[PDB]
Amino acid sequence: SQFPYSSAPLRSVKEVQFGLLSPEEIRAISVVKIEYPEIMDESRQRPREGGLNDPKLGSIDRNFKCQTCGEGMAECPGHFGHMELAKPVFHIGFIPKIKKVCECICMNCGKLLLDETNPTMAQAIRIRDPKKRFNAVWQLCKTKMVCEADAPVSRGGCGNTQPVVRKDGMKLWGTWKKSRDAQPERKLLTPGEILNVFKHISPEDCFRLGFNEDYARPEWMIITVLPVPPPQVRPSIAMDETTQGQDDLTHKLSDILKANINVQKLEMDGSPQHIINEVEQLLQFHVATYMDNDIAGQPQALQKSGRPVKAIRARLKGKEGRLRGNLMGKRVDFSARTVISGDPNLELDQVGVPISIAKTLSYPETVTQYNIHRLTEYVRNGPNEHPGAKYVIRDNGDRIDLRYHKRAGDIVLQYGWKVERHLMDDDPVLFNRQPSLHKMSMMAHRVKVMPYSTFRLNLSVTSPYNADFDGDEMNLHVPQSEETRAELSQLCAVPLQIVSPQSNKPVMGIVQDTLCGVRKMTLRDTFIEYEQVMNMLFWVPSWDGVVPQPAILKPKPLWTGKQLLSIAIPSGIHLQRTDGGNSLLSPKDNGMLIVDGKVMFGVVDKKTVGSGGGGLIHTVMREKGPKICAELFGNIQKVVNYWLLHNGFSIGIGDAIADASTMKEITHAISSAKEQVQEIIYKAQHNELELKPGMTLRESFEGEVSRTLNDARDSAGRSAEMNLKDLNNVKQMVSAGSKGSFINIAQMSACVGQQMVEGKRIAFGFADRSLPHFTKDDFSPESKGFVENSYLRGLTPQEFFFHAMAGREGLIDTAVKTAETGYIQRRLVKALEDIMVHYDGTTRNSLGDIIQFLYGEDGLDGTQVERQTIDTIPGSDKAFHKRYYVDLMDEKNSIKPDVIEYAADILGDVELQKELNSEYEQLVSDRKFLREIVFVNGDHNWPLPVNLRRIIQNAQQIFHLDRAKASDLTIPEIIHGVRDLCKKLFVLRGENELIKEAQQNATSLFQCLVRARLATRRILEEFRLNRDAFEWVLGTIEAQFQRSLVHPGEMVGVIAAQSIGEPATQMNVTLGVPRLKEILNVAKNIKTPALTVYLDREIALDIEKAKVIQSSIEYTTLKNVTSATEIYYDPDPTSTVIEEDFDTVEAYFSQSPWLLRLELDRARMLDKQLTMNQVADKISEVFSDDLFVMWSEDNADKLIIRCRVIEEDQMLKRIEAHMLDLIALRGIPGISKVYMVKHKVSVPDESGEYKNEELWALETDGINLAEVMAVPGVDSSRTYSNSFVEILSVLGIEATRSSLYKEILNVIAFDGSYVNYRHMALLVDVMTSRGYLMAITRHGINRADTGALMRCSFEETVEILFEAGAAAELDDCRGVSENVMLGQLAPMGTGAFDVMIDEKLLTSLPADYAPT
Amino acid sequence: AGQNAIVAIACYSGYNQEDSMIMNQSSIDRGLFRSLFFRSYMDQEKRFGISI
Amino acid sequence: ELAILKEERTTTPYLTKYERARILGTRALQISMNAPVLVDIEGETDPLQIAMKELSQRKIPLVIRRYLPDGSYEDWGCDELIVD
Amino acid sequence: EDNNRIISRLWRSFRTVKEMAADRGYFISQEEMDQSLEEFRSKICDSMGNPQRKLMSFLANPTPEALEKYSDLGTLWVEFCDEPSVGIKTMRNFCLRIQEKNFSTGIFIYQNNITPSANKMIPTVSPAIIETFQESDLVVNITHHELVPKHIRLSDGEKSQLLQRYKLKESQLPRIQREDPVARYLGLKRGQVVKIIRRSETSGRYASYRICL
Amino acid sequence: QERSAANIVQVFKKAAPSPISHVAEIRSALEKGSRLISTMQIKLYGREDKGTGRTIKATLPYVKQDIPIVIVFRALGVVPDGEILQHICYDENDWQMLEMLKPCIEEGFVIQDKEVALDFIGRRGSAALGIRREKRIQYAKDILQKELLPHIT
Amino acid sequence: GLVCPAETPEGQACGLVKNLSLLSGISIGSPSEPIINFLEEWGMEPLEDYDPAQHTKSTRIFVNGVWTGIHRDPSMLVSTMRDLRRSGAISPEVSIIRDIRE
RNA sequence: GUUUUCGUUGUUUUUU
Ligand SMILES: [Mg+2]
Ligand SMILES: [Zn+2]
Ligand SMILES: [Zn+2]
Repeated sequence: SQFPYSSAPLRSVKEVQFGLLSPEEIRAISVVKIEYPEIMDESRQRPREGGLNDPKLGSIDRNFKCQTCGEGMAECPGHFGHMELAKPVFHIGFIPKIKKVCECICMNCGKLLLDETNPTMAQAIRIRDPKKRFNAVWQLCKTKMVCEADAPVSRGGCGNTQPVVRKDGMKLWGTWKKSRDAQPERKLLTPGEILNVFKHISPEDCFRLGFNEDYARPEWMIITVLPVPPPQVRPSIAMDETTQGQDDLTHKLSDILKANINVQKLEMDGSPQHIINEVEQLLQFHVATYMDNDIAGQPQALQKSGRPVKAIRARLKGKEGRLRGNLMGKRVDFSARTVISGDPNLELDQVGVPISIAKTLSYPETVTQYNIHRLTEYVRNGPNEHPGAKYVIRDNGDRIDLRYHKRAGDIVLQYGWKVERHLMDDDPVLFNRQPSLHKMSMMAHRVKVMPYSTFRLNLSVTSPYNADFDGDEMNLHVPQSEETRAELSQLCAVPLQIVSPQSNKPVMGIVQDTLCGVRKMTLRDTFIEYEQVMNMLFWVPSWDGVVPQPAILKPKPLWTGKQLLSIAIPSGIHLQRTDGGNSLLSPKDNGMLIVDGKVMFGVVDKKTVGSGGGGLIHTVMREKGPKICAELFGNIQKVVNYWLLHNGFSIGIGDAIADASTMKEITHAISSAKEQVQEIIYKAQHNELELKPGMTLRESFEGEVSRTLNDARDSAGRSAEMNLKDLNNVKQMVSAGSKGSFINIAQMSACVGQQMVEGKRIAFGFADRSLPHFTKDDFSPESKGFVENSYLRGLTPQEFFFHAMAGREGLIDTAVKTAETGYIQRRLVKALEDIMVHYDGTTRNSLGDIIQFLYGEDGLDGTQVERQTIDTIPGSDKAFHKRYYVDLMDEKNSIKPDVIEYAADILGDVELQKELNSEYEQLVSDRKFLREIVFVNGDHNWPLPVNLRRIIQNAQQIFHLDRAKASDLTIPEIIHGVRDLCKKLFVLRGENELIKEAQQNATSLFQCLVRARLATRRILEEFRLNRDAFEWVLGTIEAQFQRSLVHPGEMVGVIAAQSIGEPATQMNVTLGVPRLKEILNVAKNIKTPALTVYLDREIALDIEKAKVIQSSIEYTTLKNVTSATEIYYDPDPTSTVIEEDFDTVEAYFSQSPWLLRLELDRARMLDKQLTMNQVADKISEVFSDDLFVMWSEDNADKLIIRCRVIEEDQMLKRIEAHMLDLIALRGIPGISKVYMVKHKVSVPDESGEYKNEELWALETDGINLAEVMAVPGVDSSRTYSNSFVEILSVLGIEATRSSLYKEILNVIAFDGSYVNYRHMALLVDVMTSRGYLMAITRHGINRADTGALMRCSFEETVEILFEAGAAAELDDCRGVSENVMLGQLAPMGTGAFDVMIDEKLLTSLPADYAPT
Repeated sequence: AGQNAIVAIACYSGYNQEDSMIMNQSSIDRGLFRSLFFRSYMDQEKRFGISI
Repeated sequence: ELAILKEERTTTPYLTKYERARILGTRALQISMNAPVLVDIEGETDPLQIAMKELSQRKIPLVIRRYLPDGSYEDWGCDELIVD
Repeated sequence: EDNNRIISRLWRSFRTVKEMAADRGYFISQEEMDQSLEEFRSKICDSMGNPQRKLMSFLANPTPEALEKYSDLGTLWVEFCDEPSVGIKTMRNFCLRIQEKNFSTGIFIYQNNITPSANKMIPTVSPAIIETFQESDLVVNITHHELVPKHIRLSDGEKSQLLQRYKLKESQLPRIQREDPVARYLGLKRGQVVKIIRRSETSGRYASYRICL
Repeated sequence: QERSAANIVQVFKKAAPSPISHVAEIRSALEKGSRLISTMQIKLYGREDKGTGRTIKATLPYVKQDIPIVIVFRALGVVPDGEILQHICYDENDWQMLEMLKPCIEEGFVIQDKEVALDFIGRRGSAALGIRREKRIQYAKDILQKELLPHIT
Repeated sequence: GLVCPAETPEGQACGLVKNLSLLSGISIGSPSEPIINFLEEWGMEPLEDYDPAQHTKSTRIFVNGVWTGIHRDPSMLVSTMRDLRRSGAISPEVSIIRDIRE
């Protein structure tokens, strides 16, 4: 468009084919022969033609034009030259491949050691991949001792034995094993010989050596000519302003070419052998440095100043190289970055933009018939103020520098011209902060041109950014086309990012001043007078000019906080939440009841006005939309501004102090804890401390004292909290929740408590002491980091240093976690960059292979499901019956005649009875489906679409469903409607049977829930939906469900990546970041190998039999139980002369006299539940009777097993050392220990409800999943291995997917945060959709075989390019990365289609619209 | 390094939120925390040759 | 092999938010290029509101080529693809 | 002791082998699918507990419903190895037994090991197809794990219309490797595609299909 | 710039998947000037019931092999092993350390005099070739003398 | 008490680049030979004398890290060195440490 | 005369 005219049609790149470059084609592109190292022709401009800086290769300055193409930098595309090497050389990334191709063919005949004659080679060549077929060719060539002159029948082979090829220095050497071994004639493999053998290679051979005849060649793999870049690539780069230092590329090219000319001179001159060698190697490492100066084991080419010389390889791999630093990241224009400030009176979706930003940044508005007047006003207004044009763009492309234009206002605008209109108010702009984890960190705000040089924002919009105004720099980006403005307004706006898909919850809420105010406002004894009322009403944007009747009227009209709340609230919003089981009369003003925007009872809190699910913001999201939420934000914010401006709320020291009674309670609590600590000290120091399970004595002491002192701090803090008074702004702060919490008050007022570092206690830093002021082994709290003061009192120097320990611990934790959390995020983003739900609804890759046929198994977006309780799932079967089953014949449990006009028809009818029956057994089937399959143990509330509850209440309040009027609507109406709507739910469209099967799969839970809610019995007995009520209920349910479908084109992979990473950006069992990393690197075994063996029900209610199973699982060798070992040489084979075994061997004996003696621990035997005689028997089996065993008498003082051998000193010790470890006594190997662990497993009740059951189980340390699974009394169908790799090895890929999902689910629940199911389900399925476990490791992701443009861009780009070019691969430009590094429309979302100007609808236009 | 200035604690303007402070304009007009900044640019003649 | 028949179209009968943004931007840019106007204008000087009004009654001459993963595509006229 | 634990291991392995057959549309005498530990001990093992792998080797007819559904299904010869270390001679004897009886499908679950030299001949037992397994992973049915859903091979029409409906490619399905535990459970060779009925938390049931690749 | 003070024993626990168990390190350098002259790290081989005996072979500065410590004691003047213990053993009431240094005596038993020990060191001493046994022993003695405990002498 | 426990750089250099305390002074470097004489003043037992049986519990003495003597009555010598550093004949900065346990 | 012309290596310290 803006470019000068070119007859070349407008097209983009659709495919990229890799491969090597032939020297013939190198000249075919070489625009000029380059042989002169010397660049500047005469040091008087006009650099040397035919040199490295040949102007024919291109022009470098403003006025000069490229002699080749005819244009300068304006259009000069760069042109290439060739420099003929004096001798063929090696390519730095192909020497391993030189060895590869030298391990496959003949050194003379140049052909494969085999052909497709042998089945192995033939099947290898049937592989489509070049590299794989060639490497299998290698793998079968190594199966042959010689380069076969015949069959291992001449194949045209040379027959000479294949040399042993080794990368010997820069070149390679081949140890020819000619006619047991001949003279090893390893020699310099001159590239000429390799060229010869490559030319000998037949096209069929190179094809079966994994190569394309028309493309990348082993011949091309040998360099005969090097490419000389255009001068644009390595221009004169200013070493000092004007003085240009010659480019590193130019330096190296000069060095290489001078070495090449030296080689060219090596022939015609006297060259005594080694001179040629030295000059050739000189040229060789110069060329190598051209590709790579970073040759391993070599002092790199270095500048005379000392710094090393760079190479092309360096600038392509790294953190900010070509791909990273110029392609996937590069600077933009119409972008600004400045301070942020708070604007409480500003709207949420606006940013207060400085006049400087709104002026310098501008949008090109095309001159149209409607904007001609205002655009001309802007042009005439001036370029140095607002609003005004600074450039006016002609429709052909011409521009005018308004500031430098002395006739700035004299630019008459043509329809089709463009005017760079300065950024006005309400201009949508991209809004960016660093870092930006979640997609909610990119938000489109409306520019509000207002003075000051900061970014003025709403308070609420800052919370999702998790930023503040302590000097943060914030980023604004101005769209430059209509498409961009529309995209900003419809897909990136502030209101569009309210709800986090991560925890399917809003991102935003009322915080700070507004939150504390709304706490102070809703209270029952808040009173306002006519004047203040009227003033806020004028302040309230959502006031209709009509003030309602004050609740208080006489003896004086007074108004309450609730009515003021309802004023700011637009009507049509109802909420109701019992709080803490509060009653209907709400004496504490707790609970919650808003009716149509009017609060009945209950004080609004952050649990409802924050980002909590089901909250008021959630409610406006799912009832009214984002615009209404933006309106209510402004309403409450401005009214709170008024009300606090007029009241004010503060903090003081007296607020932070509690009366002396609680102070002394604090003191005595701390003192009592110290006394308990001293008691624990005494017990530990006299071993009176009983050992805790899995917790050693000293560490048990430390940990229990830690628990005690934390209890001290918490008890003191809770006392302080209790003494907080009503006027106390501290408890008012926490109750308001604008900031602070319980532990905060505990530390400030009562006592800080133990400074716990990485979940530990401040140790004795010095020699057995934490400070020189403390003593050796000062186990008392003061010498180990327990704070005995509060922030009010101030802290003693020792414990001040301990709090310094804790603070530095926290800061270092944050600082360290930065970098790893970062690279984790980046690699995860790289992992799943293209998962998108296609218009089919299936989740697939760019290959089309389906990951999941549907989104979240239901094809719903993470904003339309909500926690819903399926009423059927809980409830006593009797209660369930008397809630769901009808009884017409007996009026005792019948429908009451008052509610219906047809009770006489109902009484005694059978058709109605059988209909309600069929519905009842339908509900029973649903009960089975849910309680036994879908939701099994304790939970019945799940994120499902369509808010049925609110729909029912809406119908009730629209059609006045109160009173006991009789029903004009019959039961068959409800039943037919329900059966119809069950079918009306549409997810997967189409006619195939699998389409409707997937439809059923998606709609099963929703139908079951609707039945659990909308059964005829409940309809009539509770809310008796009339004609209009029922019909609109059905219509609204269908509409919401059809609006609840996933939009095809979402980048669900990146969405999942962010939604999982952002949780990890906040933080003994392996959870949190550790377990995350075990998952992500795909460690083959996790750091805590532990198998959750579930004992059988009867053993799960047993302990001692479970203990026996535990001991039979705990692997036992004598190594565990061997108390001591003392080897004798016993003088006599059949007796001894030692008191320790005399009687024992006298009793057992009734060969080599050297003695294999050892002692065993009786206590360790009984703890093992074994005896030493069975140890002797076990040695009898393992070593036969060659080492004649005994068991010494159990009554003897020493449990001795003399395994007499049958000079023998060293061998005796060797056998002793071996059999101290290689005698398996009992237990399951691979299980060092087991734990006796409870499980509160939920089981239903016979009457119909549920109840928990304590079931015992074995937490077997280590992982021998198969063996413990085979152990008797083990739930083989339930036992789990915490290493999902073991699950793949054992159960397969489906079970491994489920196991990985539950691992990550538990990790997410570890901190307590929630993440949406479907995204990390997509994660785990992608981990398993290819049948095995795929890792985020560098090679693991790089082992993929898609377009290399991604894996190379990850890291080690050069190696991936070597592999791809060696395979001459093809990139189809289907990845989004190809789009971004080629700058075209992505195939995602807005680009997931091709919107087209049509003809069928254009024909409907009036004829006047005809193009001329 | 610094000045002794008068501060009160409350939530009066609503602009005090999120690391922001509210200032008395009278003190600023009188010159409270007014300061002087100085920037030194160094320049020199150079020798391209011996006489150039 | 390319166009999925309008009845064979097994994807959503509703316009998508991505399609919303594309259609709005394209139509408003067109009328900004002095293209024919398919609706009326009261004060909507900026073309975006005119395109929005076009989308309101769905009088837009565009058609969406929703690409199927297998390779085929579904052509949906604006006026036939339901508002969402 | 050793004898009884070996007996129980073997009996459970055989039980899950016959579950292999049952899940592959092979009809089985339910009395044998209920060949409990004591009756298996009597029919197969000796008084002290010495088993009889050769007598225990039986042949399984296909269910006729599978016969019309999976057409190619012949009979299934379960035979556990006579000599634990499967030698060249022992493996050859078993393979010639399979070939002479023309056992349509023959599964050879060995005892101690199968040396690769003896595994060389297994592809050369044409026209008979041999499947080689171990007792241990057959002791407990792998697919009977609670979190493991049930899996079924798709016949010609089933897999065919599966591919046609999505307009997918056989290389465009989720993958079940040939050595996947359930793939070995489900006798899955090239192309054989399996329907998997997974529990769905957000929709109740989920259909899935993996190609044996 | 803060740096570690030299001429102090630094015993560290080497990684288990390695032949070395404990590395007794000393940056033995001239105290005056506080400048680096050399350093020495004695590495302990073997495991418990694994890796044979608890042999000790350290790489002296500028030698190309871990030479056993008993051998360098032979080379440094005290050829009998009881002298090596009199230099090491100072709590003679202990038997475990005696039986743990027994494998070191066994491996250094191939060396029974100062001449063979010095030649042993010189062979691996990274010196040039053709130096022959005499100059090899002389260079081994010098490197046992200079750059070995230079802060001592 | 030896360094400031609150002065640290930001993330990349936090914890590192540490400051002194308020009253700190650094040893400018005194000749070690006077210290050698002060130590040998107390009847030092040479390292050659150090024997497993004879010196079963004797005190091994080190200078600047170099092991330069043995003794069996170390209380008197450590007390004299402490009081002498209090006096000034020993450079007042010279560190005297007595590892009684080892 | 519309228009109209600065850069890098390395080093340190930094910024929620
Ligand atoms: Mg910031
Ligand atoms: Zn050009
Ligand atoms: Zn040949």
